Amino acid sequence: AFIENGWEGMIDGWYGFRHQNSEGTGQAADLKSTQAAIDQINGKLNRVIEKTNEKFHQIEKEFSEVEGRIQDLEKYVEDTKIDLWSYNAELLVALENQHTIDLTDSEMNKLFEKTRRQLRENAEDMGNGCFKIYHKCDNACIESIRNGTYDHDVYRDEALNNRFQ
Amino acid sequence: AFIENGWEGMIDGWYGFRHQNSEGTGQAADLKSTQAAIDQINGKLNRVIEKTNEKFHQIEKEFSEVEGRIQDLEKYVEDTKIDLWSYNAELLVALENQHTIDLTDSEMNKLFEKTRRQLRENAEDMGNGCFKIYHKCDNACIESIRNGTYDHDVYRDEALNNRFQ
Amino acid sequence: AFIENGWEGMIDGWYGFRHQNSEGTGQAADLKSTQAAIDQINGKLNRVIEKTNEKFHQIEKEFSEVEGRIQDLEKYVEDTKIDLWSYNAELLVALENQHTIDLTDSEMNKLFEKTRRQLRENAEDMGNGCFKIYHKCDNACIESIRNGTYDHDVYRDEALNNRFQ
Amino acid sequence: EVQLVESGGGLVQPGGSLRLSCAASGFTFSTYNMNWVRQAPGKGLEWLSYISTSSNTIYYADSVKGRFTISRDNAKNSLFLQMNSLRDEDTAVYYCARDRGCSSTNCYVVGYYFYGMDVWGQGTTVTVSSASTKGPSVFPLAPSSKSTSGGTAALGCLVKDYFPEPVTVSWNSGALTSGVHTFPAVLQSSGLYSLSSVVTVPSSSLGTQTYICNVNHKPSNTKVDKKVE
Amino acid sequence: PWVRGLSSRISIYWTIVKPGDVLVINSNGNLIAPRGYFKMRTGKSSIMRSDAPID
Repeated sequence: AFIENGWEGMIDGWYGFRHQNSEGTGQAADLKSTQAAIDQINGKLNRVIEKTNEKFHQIEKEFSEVEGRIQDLEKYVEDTKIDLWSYNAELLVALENQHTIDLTDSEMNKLFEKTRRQLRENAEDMGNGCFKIYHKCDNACIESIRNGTYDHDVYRDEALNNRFQ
Repeated sequence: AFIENGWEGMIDGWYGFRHQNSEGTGQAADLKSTQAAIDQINGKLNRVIEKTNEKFHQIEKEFSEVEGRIQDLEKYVEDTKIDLWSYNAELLVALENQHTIDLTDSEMNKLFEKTRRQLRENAEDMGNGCFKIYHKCDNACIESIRNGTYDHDVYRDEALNNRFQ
Repeated sequence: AFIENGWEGMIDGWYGFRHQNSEGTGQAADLKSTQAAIDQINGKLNRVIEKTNEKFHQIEKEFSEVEGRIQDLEKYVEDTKIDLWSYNAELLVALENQHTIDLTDSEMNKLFEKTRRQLRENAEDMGNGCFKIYHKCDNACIESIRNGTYDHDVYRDEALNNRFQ
Repeated sequence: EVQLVESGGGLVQPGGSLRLSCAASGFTFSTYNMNWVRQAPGKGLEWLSYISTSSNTIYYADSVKGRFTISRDNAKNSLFLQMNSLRDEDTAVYYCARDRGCSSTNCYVVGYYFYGMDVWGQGTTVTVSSASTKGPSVFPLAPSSKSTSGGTAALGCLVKDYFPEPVTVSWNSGALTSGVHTFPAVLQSSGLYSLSSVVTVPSSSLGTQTYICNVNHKPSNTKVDKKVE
Repeated sequence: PWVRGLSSRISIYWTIVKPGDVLVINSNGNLIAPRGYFKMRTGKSSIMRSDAPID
């Protein structure tokens, strides 16, 4: 949110591309940037939701008979460590959701950098997350930038005659 | 800090632009990027300074008569949760001030991206946060990029004759 | 990790440049971006490892004679603040290591922005962290961009005749 | 627990058609990706195809060339590996594997095949040959004294021109097991397998101990016993 | 007070004996003698009040 809208029809990955040429249209998920993002997402899960439990003998936290100072001492520590774990839950999970939007923005920025390092003199941005290719780009040309095997010196003489002209 | 200096005379917003053309000079606050930044700034305030209080019955924290082990338990209990709240104060507010500088850098980066997605073949950067417009830009042209209604294909044939020439 | 590989022979700084021209090759550490990064790195150390200790009278944490409820209260009290300090250790140091990779990425992004604000019409990127200079750049030209004293209007007419041609 | 059970194997002629299966249990089949990796005899592993949970991203190997078809069904939690235009080179043992998905211990968000396949099944034997079921032909071997100072003599039996593999070959119905070496079957010019089995015995028990090489074949019910003397 | 028909009660107090110690119990009245002891094992066990059935 400068992406105007995503893609609802692409259900085979978190990221991808939408090609459009003379051979038709379609959507294809990027196998490089999607897998590189789940390793950062699932790495945040298994260090929080897995192997973070404590197995030990606790004490009585709820009492029916009011004794006095002995129950008033343990009630103040129990209400603190519940609120301290609740404050840490509002500190971790709210920052983990904040970092995940920054992670998807950084994975989009790395995808814009991987596409930007191959389309300097060959294409330009449009403003809605799309690149305006100034040369002929077939389905093999789309998969070259998707797999990271695109060549800049091959399509240099073709797109420069239509970029500034 | 690559902005060399800000603007002290602009007191009607956190961000803005400083135009300079044949019709005079002046400063004008951007209504888009400033309001989008306060929603991130004030969202950090109301979840910390508001509705974060606890209303419950506490215990005695200061004693004049030294009893012994019963007072020594609650003294180590109270001094820990004060230091735990002080450590969380040095963890939250120091990171909230750290993220705010990163937020104003990201809001400047989004402002540089919104200006960069409309001034590719029309202007270039200067190095001090200013853009060198290679075409005629009146006061209506300044408000077009400020409100996000600037057109790239209109001023394309005018600025390209003076950018690389 | 889009830098393909670093420099093992450069042991006089965290960052730097590797020049290659007709006068030979070599490595030289940048005095500007390295010192600006240690102020952010060492500033993270002295507020954590220095002046963060507490000098006060604690209570007995290990017992040989099992008394009962008086020892069962302080056992659940001590095991909580040990686990709370251990959870904060997994919250601080894991985020400090996460921010340091983002700090070195931001210091590389500021180094790419400082080099990018002087090599717009003079050079282009290559894709592995290197810039392709389209003009004659001697050892004085390397030190001009290293110290930030590089001029864009001087080498503008020389590199533009070989960039798009 | 997580376990993959394969089915659809058997004996077929070169040029037929089959449909393998990959029964999954213990996990959600609609969230993990599947593939098709075989193991050729005498060669290494070879990846053939790959499918996703959305059934839109289907890849094939260079040796497939559209001759195979891979499908799946979330209602039955199994695969549909269609085998068309087979030859003698495709005679191997097929396996189905589950992708890992992530680089952590437990992948709560399943990704792709970029971090190996930690789940493998038992597999089924698919033999592609035009030869029918034929009983084995047992040929004895006459021993002789070779080692003068040691005093040892080797003897065995030759199992040739049988189909299909394998044949459990023992000595004296399992009584003689010490020193018995079992050789793997090799392909002949006619396409039928052939192996052998020997047993290290001293030369003093040649004319006294009776060595009966027992040959038993399961699908043909052929039991030919030849005395080795 | 009248609890289960009777109007008398008994206070319960425990004594943990270490290995190497000798337990000496001397009294002149109202003494209840133990018939055994328990092993103080070290584990991760605890107690929990609940009303849910066991499946």
